[PDB]
This record gives sequence, C-alpha cells and structure tokens, in this order.
Amino acid sequence: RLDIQLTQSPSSLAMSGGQKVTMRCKSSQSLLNSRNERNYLAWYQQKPGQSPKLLVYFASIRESGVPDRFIGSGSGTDFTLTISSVQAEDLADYFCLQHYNTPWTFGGGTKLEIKRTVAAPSVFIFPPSDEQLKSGTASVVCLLNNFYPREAKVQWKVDNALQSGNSQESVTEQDSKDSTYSLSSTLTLSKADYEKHKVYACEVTHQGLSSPVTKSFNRGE
Amino acid sequence: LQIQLVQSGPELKKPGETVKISCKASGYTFTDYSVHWVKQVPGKGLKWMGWINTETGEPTYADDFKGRFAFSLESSASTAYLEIHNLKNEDTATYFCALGWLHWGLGTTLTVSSASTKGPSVFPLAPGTAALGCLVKDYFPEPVTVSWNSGALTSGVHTFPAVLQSSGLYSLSSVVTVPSSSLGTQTYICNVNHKPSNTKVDKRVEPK
Ligand SMILES: [Cl-]
Repeated sequence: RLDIQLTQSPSSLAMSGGQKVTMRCKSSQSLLNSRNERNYLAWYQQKPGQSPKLLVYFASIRESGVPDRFIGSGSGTDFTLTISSVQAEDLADYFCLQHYNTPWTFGGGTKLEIKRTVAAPSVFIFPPSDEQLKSGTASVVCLLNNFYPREAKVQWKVDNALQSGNSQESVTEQDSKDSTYSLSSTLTLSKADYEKHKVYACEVTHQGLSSPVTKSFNRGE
Repeated sequence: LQIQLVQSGPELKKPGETVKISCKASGYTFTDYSVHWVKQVPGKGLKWMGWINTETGEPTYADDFKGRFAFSLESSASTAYLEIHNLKNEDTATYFCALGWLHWGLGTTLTVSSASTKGPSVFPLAPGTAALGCLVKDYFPEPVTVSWNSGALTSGVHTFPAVLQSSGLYSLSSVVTVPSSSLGTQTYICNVNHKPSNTKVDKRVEPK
C-alpha cells in the first residue's frame, strides 16, 4: 500500500499530420515486477466524449484492434508512448495507469491535437431575435468560424463600453477534416438593458488576423 | 463468449439524494475477478475509486472515496454495485466498473443538480458565404440533438458544446455556413430534439 505518482509530459501536444509523436509517463516508484519481469503500466486513449480505450498493456504489448502506429516502451520508472505517424482520428487525451500498488493511479494525461497552418477565423454577429425579446431576455451571439490555432480572444462592447461577467464561450472539438476550431461567445442581457444601448460589437483577436477584426450592429436597423 | 459488463442507465439526482448504480457481468466465472470502479469527471482525468473482492465481498477504497461511497455485491446475480450517499453537485461524472485495467463497462452517467427537467426554447440566428443558426436556450438536463434539414445538411455545421448558465439550465447554439446566393432559394430548418422533456422543434431560419 503505497502512493505512487505518475507524471505525464508534455501536458499538451500539437503535431503535423503524418509526423511522429512522443509522450512520457514517469513513475515515482519502479513498476517492474521482478517475479515475472513485467512492468505494470498501461496506456489509454480517450477521445472527446468517449470512454477510455486500452492501447498497450504491460508497458509494450499492443492491444488487439490498436493500429500499429502506436508503440509503448520503457521500463521501471520511465515509459513512452509513441505514435509513429499521427492521424486526425488520434485527437484525444492519453492517460497512463499504474496498477503495481494500491491505490491504482492515473497520470494527468497528454492532450494531442493536429497542427495545421495558421487560419484566421470568420467572424459573424447575431442580434437577438424578436421572438426571444418577447420573453424579457436578449442573447447576442458572436461566431468565430474555422480557425487555427485554438487560442483566441473575444470581447464585447456595448456603446463602446467594455463588457465583463455577462458572456459565455464555447469551442468545438478539432474538425477531423480541415483541423480547425470554431467558437461562440454569447452576451446575455435583460430586455431592459438591451433597449438602453444602441451599438453592439464583438472584437476578435487572433494570430491569423494582422489586426483585431470587429463585427457590430445597431439596435433596430 | 466474450466478457460482458452491463451498467445501469443515466442517472439524474438532486443534492442530498442517494444513487445506486449496477454492473451486471457475464461470460466468465464471476468470483474470479475483482470489480474496480473508476470515476471520470467531464473534461478532467480518471480517478480510481477502489475495488471489491468478489470472493470475499471486502471493498477497498481510495482515500478520496471514504464515507459517502459503498461497493457491494449480489453474487448469485453476478452483480456489483456502487452506491453514493448524500450527493453533491461534484459527484456529477461518468462511472465505469472494470475488471482491472483490462475489461471496462460502457459507463454510467450521473448528473446531480437542483434543476428540474425543462425543454429548450429555439431561437433563430438570422444571417460569398453566410452564417445562420439556432439558439437552443434554457433546457435541462443534457443532451439536445440538433440537425439541419432533417440531416441532409452536414457540411459546414457546427453544434457547440452546451454551457451551464447560473440558472442551472444549459444552453447551446448550432450554426452552419452556406453560400450567400442560396439564402433566397434554399430553406434552412434546424431540427432540435430534447428527449428528457420529449421536446421536438423544427425552426425555419430566414434572413431578415
Ligand atoms: Cl477476486
């Protein structure tokens, strides 16, 4: 009975399609059983929204129905998962598991994504509908479409006043075809507030934009 | 006959309540393998909860799972249970029973919330490419499904992961990009399905 730390690195990873990917899992205690010469370490893949899937067990043995581009290696305290040629479907979180001592422990995971060329988002702003306004609320939606990489800043301005605490963001998983992301920001205001001001704008800052882009609308056009 | 673990269905509970989840096993001698339990919290890692010996019936818990958690058995039914007492929002997670690192169940989803079941309201996001969409607001619990034009329109469609509002209700939008030249000729309908409330909405989204 012994607390074992597993440390996985790096924490997140972006490789170009077809290239090699390497990720590490180091244990605070040797996972090598001298009795049978097996390392009690397993790797799992977990895709966005799915249950975990065993990739290799006892450190190096590939599980059936696992593509041979996946290779587990290492011994004792140092283990490596290699993906020889990364594919779009490999978008996932990768966890190592030690089952040498109780309690069993997972590492913190490595997030893998595909790197592609930089792509500026397409920005769209959507005013509240008349139908929603009838119920005393007004949601303003800003859409950032098909961009890479993931990092982006969105800020709302009502009458050129910067907004804070009233919007929420959501981001799609990496597209399996063009390897991009999309993002929504939703600004929420009472019908009251919404009638008060005239100018609604969202300002988008992204590495693919030579300068921050802005879409905006005036209430009642 | 391959090993099979059948886990009970999605669970919706309120704070303070109790939930008992089942794991039904076949394809092997039940008392040959111990049953492990694993908690997966959404957008976070995996936590091993402990295990139960299927011969002895003795449960062993991981430190973070002592007190409110109990493993148990009905051996004559080759079944294992996880019971959680005095539920908290943070018990919200998927739970997997497993025969160690090797054979896992599909998992059981648990949502703990004081919110009550509610169907969404569907609002239009009116639009050489144009964007348009549907705002699917104030529903509970997850999930909702969205399609466009009965499923015939898939390319260019983004349905965003839902966000949890302060009200405790979820909200999401679904968007699609289409040729601007088509706004006058092609009708766009988003089909929204929220099964928990038995709510099915078709919403025409037109330019204004
Ligand atoms: Cl046993």
